[PDB]
Amino acid sequence: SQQVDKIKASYPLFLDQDYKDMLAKKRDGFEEKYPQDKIDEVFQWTTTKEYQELNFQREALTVNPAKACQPLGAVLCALGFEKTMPYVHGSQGCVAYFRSYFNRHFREPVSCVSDSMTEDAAVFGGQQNMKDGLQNCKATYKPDMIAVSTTCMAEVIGDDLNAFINNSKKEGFIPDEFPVPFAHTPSFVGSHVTGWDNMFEGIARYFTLKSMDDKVVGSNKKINIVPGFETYLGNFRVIKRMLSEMGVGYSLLSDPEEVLDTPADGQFRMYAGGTTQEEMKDAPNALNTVLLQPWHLEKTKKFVEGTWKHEVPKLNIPMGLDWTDEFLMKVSEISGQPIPASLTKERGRLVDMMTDSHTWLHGKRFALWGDPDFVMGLVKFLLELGCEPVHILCHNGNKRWKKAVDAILAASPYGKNATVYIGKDLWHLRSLVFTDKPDFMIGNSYGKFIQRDTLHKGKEFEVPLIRIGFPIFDRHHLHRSTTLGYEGAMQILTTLVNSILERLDEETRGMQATDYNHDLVR
Amino acid sequence: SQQVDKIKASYPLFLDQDYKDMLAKKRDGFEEKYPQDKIDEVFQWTTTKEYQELNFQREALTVNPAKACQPLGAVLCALGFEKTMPYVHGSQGCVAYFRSYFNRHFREPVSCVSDSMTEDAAVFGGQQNMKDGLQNCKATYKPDMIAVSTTCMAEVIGDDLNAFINNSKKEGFIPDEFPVPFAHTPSFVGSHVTGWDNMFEGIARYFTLKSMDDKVVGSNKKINIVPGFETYLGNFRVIKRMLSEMGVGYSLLSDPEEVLDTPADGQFRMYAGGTTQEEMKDAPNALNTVLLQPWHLEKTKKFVEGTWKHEVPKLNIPMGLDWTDEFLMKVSEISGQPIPASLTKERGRLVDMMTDSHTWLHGKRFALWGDPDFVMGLVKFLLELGCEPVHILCHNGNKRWKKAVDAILAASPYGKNATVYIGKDLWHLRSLVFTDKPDFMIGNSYGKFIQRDTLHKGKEFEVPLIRIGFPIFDRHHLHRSTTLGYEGAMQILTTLVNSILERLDEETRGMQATDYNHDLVR
Amino acid sequence: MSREEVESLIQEVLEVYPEKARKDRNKHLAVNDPAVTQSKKCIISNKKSQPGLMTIRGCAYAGSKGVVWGPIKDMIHISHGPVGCGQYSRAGRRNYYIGTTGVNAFVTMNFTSDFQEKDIVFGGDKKLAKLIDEVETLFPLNKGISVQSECPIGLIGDDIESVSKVKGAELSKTIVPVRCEGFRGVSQSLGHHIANDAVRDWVLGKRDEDTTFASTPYDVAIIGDYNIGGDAWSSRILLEEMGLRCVAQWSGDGSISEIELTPKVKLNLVHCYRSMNYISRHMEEKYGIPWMEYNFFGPTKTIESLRAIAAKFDESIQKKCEEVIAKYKPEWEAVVAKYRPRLEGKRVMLYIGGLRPRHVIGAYEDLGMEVVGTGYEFAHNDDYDRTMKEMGDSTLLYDDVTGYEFEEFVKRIKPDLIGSGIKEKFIFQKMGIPFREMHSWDYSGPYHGFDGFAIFARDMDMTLNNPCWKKLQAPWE
Amino acid sequence: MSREEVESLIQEVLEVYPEKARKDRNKHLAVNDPAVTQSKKCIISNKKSQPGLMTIRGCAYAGSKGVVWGPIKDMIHISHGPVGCGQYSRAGRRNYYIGTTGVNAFVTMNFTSDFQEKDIVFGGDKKLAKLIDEVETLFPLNKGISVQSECPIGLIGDDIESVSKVKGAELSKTIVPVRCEGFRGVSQSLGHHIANDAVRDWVLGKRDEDTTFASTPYDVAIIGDYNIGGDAWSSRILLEEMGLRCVAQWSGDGSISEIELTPKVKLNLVHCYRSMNYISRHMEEKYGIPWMEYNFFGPTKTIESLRAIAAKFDESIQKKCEEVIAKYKPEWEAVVAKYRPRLEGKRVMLYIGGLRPRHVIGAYEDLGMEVVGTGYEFAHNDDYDRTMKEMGDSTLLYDDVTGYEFEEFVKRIKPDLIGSGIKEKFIFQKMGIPFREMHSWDYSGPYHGFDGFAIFARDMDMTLNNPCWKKLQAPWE
Ligand code: ICS
Ligand code: CLF
Ligand code: CLF
Ligand SMILES: [Fe+3]
Ligand SMILES: [Fe+3]
Repeated sequence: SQQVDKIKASYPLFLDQDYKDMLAKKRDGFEEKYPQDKIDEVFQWTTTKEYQELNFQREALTVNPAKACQPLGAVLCALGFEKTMPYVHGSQGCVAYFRSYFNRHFREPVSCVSDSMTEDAAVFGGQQNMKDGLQNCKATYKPDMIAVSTTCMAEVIGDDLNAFINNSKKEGFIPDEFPVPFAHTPSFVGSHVTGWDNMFEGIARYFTLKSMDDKVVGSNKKINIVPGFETYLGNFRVIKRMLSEMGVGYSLLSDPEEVLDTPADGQFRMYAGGTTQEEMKDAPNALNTVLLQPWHLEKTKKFVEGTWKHEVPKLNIPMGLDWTDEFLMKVSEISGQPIPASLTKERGRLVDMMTDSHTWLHGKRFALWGDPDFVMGLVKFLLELGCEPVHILCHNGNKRWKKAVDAILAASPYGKNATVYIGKDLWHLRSLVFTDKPDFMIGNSYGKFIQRDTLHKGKEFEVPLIRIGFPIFDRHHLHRSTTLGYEGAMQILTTLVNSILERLDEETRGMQATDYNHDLVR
Repeated sequence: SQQVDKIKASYPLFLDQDYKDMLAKKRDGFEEKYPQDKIDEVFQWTTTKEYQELNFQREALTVNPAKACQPLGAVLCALGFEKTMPYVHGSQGCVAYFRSYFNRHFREPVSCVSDSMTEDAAVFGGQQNMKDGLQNCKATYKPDMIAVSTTCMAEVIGDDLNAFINNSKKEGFIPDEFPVPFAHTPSFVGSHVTGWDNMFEGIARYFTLKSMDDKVVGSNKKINIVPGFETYLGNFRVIKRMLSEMGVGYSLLSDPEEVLDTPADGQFRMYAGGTTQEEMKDAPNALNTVLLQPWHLEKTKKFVEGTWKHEVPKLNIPMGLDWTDEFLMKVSEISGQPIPASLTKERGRLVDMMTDSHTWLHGKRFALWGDPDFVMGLVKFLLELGCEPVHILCHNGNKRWKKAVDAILAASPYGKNATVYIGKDLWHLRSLVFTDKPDFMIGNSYGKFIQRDTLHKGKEFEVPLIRIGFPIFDRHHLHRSTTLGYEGAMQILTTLVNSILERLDEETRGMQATDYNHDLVR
Repeated sequence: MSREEVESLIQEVLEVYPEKARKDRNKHLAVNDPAVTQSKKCIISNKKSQPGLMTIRGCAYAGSKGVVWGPIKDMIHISHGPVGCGQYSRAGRRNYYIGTTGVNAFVTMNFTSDFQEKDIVFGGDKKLAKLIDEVETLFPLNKGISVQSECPIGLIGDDIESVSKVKGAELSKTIVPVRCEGFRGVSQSLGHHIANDAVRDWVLGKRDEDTTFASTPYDVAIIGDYNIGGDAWSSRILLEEMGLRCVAQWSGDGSISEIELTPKVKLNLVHCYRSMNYISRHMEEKYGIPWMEYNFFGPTKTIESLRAIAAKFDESIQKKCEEVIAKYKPEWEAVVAKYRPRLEGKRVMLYIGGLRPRHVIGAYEDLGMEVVGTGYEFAHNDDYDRTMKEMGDSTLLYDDVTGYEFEEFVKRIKPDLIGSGIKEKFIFQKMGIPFREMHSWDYSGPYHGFDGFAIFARDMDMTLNNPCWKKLQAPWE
Repeated sequence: MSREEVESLIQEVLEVYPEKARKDRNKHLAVNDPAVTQSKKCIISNKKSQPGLMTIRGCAYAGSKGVVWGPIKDMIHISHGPVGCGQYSRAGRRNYYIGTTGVNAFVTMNFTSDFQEKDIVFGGDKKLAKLIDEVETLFPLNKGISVQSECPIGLIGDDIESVSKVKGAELSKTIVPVRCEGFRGVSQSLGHHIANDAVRDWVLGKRDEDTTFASTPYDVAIIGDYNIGGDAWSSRILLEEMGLRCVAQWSGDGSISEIELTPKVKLNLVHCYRSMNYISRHMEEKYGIPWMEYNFFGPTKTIESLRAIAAKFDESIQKKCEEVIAKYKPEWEAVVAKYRPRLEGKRVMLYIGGLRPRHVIGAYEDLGMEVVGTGYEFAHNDDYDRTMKEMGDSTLLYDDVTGYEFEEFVKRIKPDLIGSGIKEKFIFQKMGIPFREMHSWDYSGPYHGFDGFAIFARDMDMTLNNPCWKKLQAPWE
C-alpha cells in the first residue's frame, strides 16, 4: 500500500509489515534457506584468521578483482585525441560494457564502435568486418582519425591489424591518407593501464616512426606530458595550470578533459578538444618528454627514448609535497624557467594546512587500493602526513613496483607496520581489514561492500571507506576532483581530516552516553 | 588504566568499567539527579507541538542565538585593507573573544588591538586610553592605517571618537597625516553584518568625503565591488577570476583573502595584501559600484549613491544559476565587455551537473539558517534544484527582507510549504525540526547539537546537518570553499547530493535487513 | 503522425549510410499500422549488426550470466575467462534479493578465473577444477555452481562439460556449464536461449522422482521476473492477496530449490516472454503445466492480468481477485488524480531491449501520455507482432537502432520524454529532452503493481517537470 | 643559562616601545633566580594592560561565566546583556560533564537577554523578570539560575539583586546575581573573585542547618578542577582508589547540590589556587575545614600529592595509597620508557593563564624536557613566588606579555616546543615551531593522573616529532 502524499520507493516500502510477512513466508516455505545460527557461525568463521590463511592460499580463484581489461584503457587513451573515434576490432558486448562503465563513472556520453565479430569470424577472421566497419564509421560519424584496439576474441583468433587496415586502404574502404593507428590489447595480459600504454605507443609510432629524419630535439622549445590512464579531470586541469604559471611551453598528449566535460546547452557534441595530429607529429621536436605515471608507461618510455631520443627524467607521480616539488624542479631545469611566487605560495599554504591538521591525521591506519602509481603516490602522501599505511594492495602491480614501494616505506618510521600485496583481490583485503583492523579504507566504490561486512561484525569493527580512485559509481561529480599537485594534496588532506572528524562526531553523538566528547571546536 | 601500545583519549577511555562505576557512584550519591524516567518524559514533552507553542511565545529570553555583535564585523572589514590595524575602543575582553572566534573559524592568526578601558574610563571616559593606544599601536605594530570601532562600553558611556582622534593628532600622539578612520558599532543594534557595513561606510567617508571636487564618474574605467561580510576565501577568489575572464577592470574594496591565507614558510606575516589607500581614494572615479550582499550594505549604498553619485544596480547576491547570470549581464552592460565563452561553458557544465543530480535532489526538505543574503541565495538555489525549503530562519533579518524572501518563494511551486522566521533563534528551529521534520539542515556548527537531540528521539527522527555558513569550528579547511558563482553552485550541489547519498548508504547498510537497496550504482 | 513525413524522415536519415549499410538498415525501421498482424512484412529483426555503427546490443554472456543466471542468490557463478567481463557486469543490474552476501548469497560478488596468457596457450580445465575446489573450501554454504563461458573459452579447445561432470560427481554438487561465449549469436537473445537450455538440462529435472512436496490447487510459478528494484516482490504480494501460492520466481530473488520445485506448480505466469518462452514451452511439453503472459504495468493492465489469472481458477480465487481490485482502487485513483494533470498530452519515445518497449505503454496511457516511437534491441518478429497491435497508428518502430539514427529521429520528432538505457541518457540530457532510464528505473522503483504505479507516476512527474530543463540556453545568447 | 644575554634581549625588545610603555613593561619581565622567594622585588603583576599592545587577557565576565559558573551543569546561566558575549563564549571551554543537554544539563547552551537599544535606554529589569519566568516555564528540570552581568548592565544602573531576590522568593528557586561586568578589574582574576563571592553569598550556606547528610572521616572535596577534557575525572578515580569519598567537585561536572554539601567534608583539595583560594580560605574560617594544594601533572607530582593527601588520614588510607602507587607504577614506567628517548633534551616556552605555567613543568621534566621560559596572563605575586622555586636558573619570566614581545622572545631563544593559547597557535606554527594548546589540550586529553600522563606524552611526541615541521622551506629557496 502507498500513500499518495508520501510515496515510498523500494526502501523503505519493503520494510512494511505485509512485505516482511510475504518475504518470511517465501523463505520458510520454498527457499530451503540455511538456519540463521549456521549463517552467523559461518560469517564469524569467515571473519577469523584461519579463514585468512585459507583465503591467501588461493591459486586459481579470483573473487572481487580490482582491475579491468586492456581495451578499456585503449578506449580511454583514444578518447584523448581530437575528433578521434575508438574502434575495437572484436565483439560488441565488450564495447557495450566499456561504454556503460565509463558512462557510470563520468556521467557523460562515451563514444566507441566495434566491427561486431561473430561466430563466422571465428573461422575466417575479421578482415571483412574491419573493412566494412572502417567504411561505416567514417561515413556515419565522420572522425578525423580512427584508433583501433582489439578484444580477446581477435587476440586469440590471431587477427593481424596491420594487414587488415592495409587491405582496407587499398581496396578503397578508407582513403589512404586517413590516419588509422592500431594497437594490440590482449585482455589476458596486464590490465587497463597496459591497454592505455599500448594504445598511446601505437598512436605515437604511427605518427612519428617514418618521419624522424627532419626532427631535432628542442626545436619547438616545448615539453611533452603523457598523463597515462587518468580519470580525474582536475588532474589534467592542474597540470595545465601549473605549466601555465611557470610560463613553460608544453604539449599534453591524449587530453580527454574536454570531451568528458562537455556543457549541456541544447546540443550533443560527439567530439571536443583533444590532442591534435600536428601536436603528435611535432612531438619529437620537444625538449623532453615527462611521463606522469611511469609505472604503466614502460612501452611508451621505451619508444620515446629509442626513437625520439628524449632523455626521459626518472620522475615519480607528482603526488604530495615532496614529489610535486621534485616534478616542478625537474620541469624548471628542463625548460630553464624559474618557479614563480604563486607556486611557492601554494606550497606554503599546503604546508600550513598540514600543520593545522597534523593533530588529527597523526597515527591513523589506512588500508588502500588502486592503480600502481596512484597507490604509491597516496602512500607517500600518507607517510608525509604522519599516517600509518597498513594494508597496501595493488592487483595489477608487479615485483619491481612492490620493491620500490617497500623502499619508500623503509625510509619512513611510519611504514614499519605496512605490508604490500600484489596480485591480491578485494576478498583478501576483507580478511586483512577483519583480522588486522585499520581505521579507514581508501579505494573505489567496490569497497563499500567490505564496509557493510565490517558493520555486520559490529559497530566497533566497522571500517569506513573513502572514495578515491576509479571507478566511483555511488557518488556524484567526484571525477571533477584534483589529486596531483598541491591542489590535489589539499583536497586529499581535507577529505581525510573531515572523514576522521565525521567518524568522531558519529561515535560521540549518544546523549548521556558518549556526548561528553561531542565538542563544538575541533 | 592505559595500555602503552594503545592509548585512549577521553573517548573512549571514560567508557571503561571503572570510570563508569565511578560516575554512577558520583551521580547516585551526591548529584541528586532527577530519575531517568522523569528526564525521558521531559525530553519527550520538549519534542511536541504544545512545547513549540510555548517556545514561540517567548518575548524576553533568547536561547542559542544565530548572530554576533557589530565590532566583530567591523574587525573583519578592517582586516581587508592594506597594512590596517583593527582597533576597538573599549574593553579587551571583546577583542579576545573576536580573535578567538576568527582563529577558530579560519585557523589563521587574527590581529586586533584594544585600548583596555576600565572602571576609571567608566567614570571619566576613554580619551587618554585612545591617545595612549593609538601611540602604542603605531609605535609597536607599525600599521599604515588604524581602523577604529567601538564596544558596548564606549557606546553606552558616550565616547566621541571624532573628538578623541582629533585631540590625539593635535597633542602629538599620532601624526596628523596618519589615516585613522572610525565608526560607531553599538552591539545592541543589528548584528555583525551591520558592524561590517558601519566600518566600511566610515572608511569610505574618511577617504572620499572631503575630496569629491575633482572626481568624475567613469574616469578610471573600473567597477567597484563591495563583498560585505564574507568568510569564504573562495568567494573573493571566484569574483575576481570571473571579472578577469571578462576583461573588466575592477577594484575590490576590503579584500581580506591574502591576510587570512598566509603561507607557512617559517616567517609570520602580520599583514598581507588588502585594498590599498589609493584604490579607496580613486573609488569615486569608477563607472559604478556593485554590492554583493545588498541586504546588509544599506548605509554603504546610501553613502555611495549620495556622495559618489554612482547608480548602484539592484542586484541580488550572485548565488545559484539565475542570479549569477543576472550579475554577469549587469557587469557586461556596465563595463561594455561581452561575456566570454569560458563562462558560458562553465554555466553549461553547471546545468549538466544539475540535470545529472536532479533525480536525487528533487523533493528533499531542508531547514536552513544563516545571514540574510546567504540564506536568500541558498533558498533561491534550492528552488532552482527542485528542492523544498520548509524552515527558513534568519535571526538578524528584518520585515522587508522577509517580504522579499516570501516573494521569491511565491514565484516557485516548490516554496508552497515554506515559512520564513525573523528574530528566531536555534531553539525555535529545534522545535520546528522536531514537530515538522525536514530531510536535512543547512547551517553552521551550532546545528550539530540539534542533530544530537533528534538522534535521541530515534534514528528515524534524526535530521543530519550540512555545514554551510559561518562559523564552522568542527571541520577543517571548509573556509576555503566557494559559494558564489557557478563554481560555488557546483560545490553546493555536490555537497547536497553527496550528503543525500551518504545518508541513503547509511540507512541501507544493514545486511539481510535493508542492504537489498545498497546499490553499487547511484 | 503524417506517415509520409515519417517515411521521408527515414529516407533522409538513411541517406548518409553506404550502399550496403543503407540496404540493410532500411529493413529495420518502419511505420506502425495497427491493422497488420504479421510484422515480417514490414520490419526485420534478430539479424547481425552492421560493423562500426555504434549499436546498443550486448553479448550472449550478458544475456546468460548478467540476466538469467546472475539473480540466483544461493549459487556461485564463475565468469570463466579473462577478468574484464565479470568486472564490468558486477552489481550493474538491480535484481534485488534477501540474503547474507558472502555467506549464503553471492549476487553482487564477482567470481572469475582471471585468465592469463598461460591459461590461453595451455587451456584452463585444471585451473577450473582447482577453482571449484577453492570455491568449495571458502564458501561452504553455496548450493550450486554455474560456469559462464567467455569468448576465449569457446575459441580455445576448452571442454568444461566434462570438468563439471567429474567435479559434480566428486563433490555431490550441481555444477552447470553454460556455453555463453560472447561471439555466439548477435545479441543477448541467444544468451537467454543458452541459459534456458542449461536450466532445462542441469537443474530443472533434479526432482522428477521426488514426491515429498505437498502440492495445492492454487500453485503458480513466476517466470521471467528479475526483481528489478523489487518489481517481482510488488507482483508477488498481489498474487498472494488473490489466494494463490507462489512456489517459485524466475529468477529475481530466486533460489535453486525454487527452480527445482517449479515443475510441481499448476500454472506458469510468464512476465518476460522473450527470455523464458523456451523454458515455458519445455515445461508445458514435459510436465503439462500451462503458462500464460501477464502485465502489471499500470492499474488497467494490472487489473486485466489479475482477472485473467483468476479466470484460470475456481470461484473463490475470482472473489478474492475482486476484493483485491476493490481494495487497491482508491490508491491508484488518487495517484492518477494527482499526477495526470501534470502529464496529460506529453509524447514519449522508447528504446529498450526485448520486453519493456511494449509492456510500459499501458501505464503511460493511464497517465494520459502518448508513445510516438518505440523499438527493440534484440526482440524477434513475434515480439514486434504484439507491439504493432499494442502501439499507436502512424507511429515509429525501430529495431537495433544506431546512435546516429536515434539522435536524428529524436531531433526531428522532438518528444517530451525519452525512455532508454544509460548509454543514451547523457546524450539526450545534453540535447535538453527529459530522460528516464527504462532498464534500472534510474535507480528507483519498483514500477510493477499498484505500489509501483505510484513510484512510476512520481518519477515521471519529477523528471518531465523539472526546472533544470528550462535553463539550458544562457540569457545572453 | 646566560642571564646577561637574556637581560640584553629584554632591553632590545623594550627599545621599540614609547617612553611610558617602556617603563611600564620593563617591570613585567624578569630573569628567574630560584634562591629569591619574594617575587615582588623582581616582577610586578596584576596591573592594567597598556592600551593598543594586543594583550592576551580576557574580562571579568570570561572569568566568572566562562570559568567558574559555566561548568555547573544543572543550573542555567544567563548572559544578561547584548548577544555577542554569550555567543563567543558558548561551548568554547572543554569542561566535560554527564547529562541530558536541554533537559537537566545546560552547559553547552547559550541563554541570553539579547539587549537592544530600548533595554539600554529604559533598563532591563522587567525583561529580566520575564526572562526568568520563561526559563522556569520552558526548562522545569533546572535546579538553579545565575545571572552573569555584562558591561551595559553595570553602566546603565540595573538592580539585578532586587530582581533576583524577588523572583527567588516568588518561585522558591536559587537565583544568583553575579556582577561580572567586563570593565571591572584588569583580567579574569577579578571575575574569579566575584564568582567566588557569589558562591559564598548565595549558594554555599543553604545547608548550614541541614544535618541529614551522613558524614565519613574520609570525606574530601575537589575544588578548582574544571574537568577540562575529563581531567577532574582522571583525578577523582585515584582519590576513590585511596579509600577516600569525594563529595563535591568544583566545578567541572559539578552540581549545585555538591556545592551545598561541600561544607560537610573533612578536607578541601584545591587544584587551582588562583581561582578558588578565596572560597577555600572562607570555608576554613566559617567551617574549620582544612585545605591543601595538590598536583597531578606527571607521575612524580601525582605520587607526591597522593602521599601528602594520605598523610592527613589514618594508616589505612596510607596503605591504600601505597597500593595505588604500586599498581600504577608499571604503566607510567612503560610510558616513560617509550617516550623519553624521543623527547630528551628539548626546550619549552609556556604562557598560560594562572596555574598551569608552573604546574606542568613537573610532567615536562618527567619526560626529560627543560622549560626555559614561562609566564602568566593574570597571576598575582604569590603565584610567582610559587613559580620561582620550580623554574630553572636564569630562565625567562614574563607577566601579561604582548604579541610583539612574545614573538621576539621566541625568535631569539628558539625553543623546540611552545605551549600557549589559540591566539598564538597559528602565529607560532607559521614560524615553524611546534605548538601545543595548553588551555584546551588541543582538543585532546585528559592530562591529569597516570591515565592522563600517557596522553600527554603521546601528544608531545606526535607534535614535536611531526614531519610537517621539516617541510617549511621550499627545496628551490
Ligand atoms: S581556572 Fe584559569 S587560562 Fe585556574 S581562567 Fe583559564 S581551567 Fe588556564 S591556566 Mo584557560 S587560572 Fe583554569 C585556567 Fe588556569 S580557562 Fe583554564 S586553562 S587552572
Ligand atoms: S563479447 Fe561478451 S563482454 Fe566481450 S570479452 Fe566476449 S564474453 Fe566478454 Fe571481458 S575480457 Fe575484456 S571485456 Fe571483452 S576484451 Fe576479453
Ligand atoms: S569586556 Fe567582557 S566580553 Fe567584552 S562586551 Fe564586556 S562583558 Fe563582554 Fe560581548 S557584546 Fe560584543 S563582545 Fe564586547 S562589544 Fe558588547
Ligand atoms: Fe554529465
Ligand atoms: Fe592556517
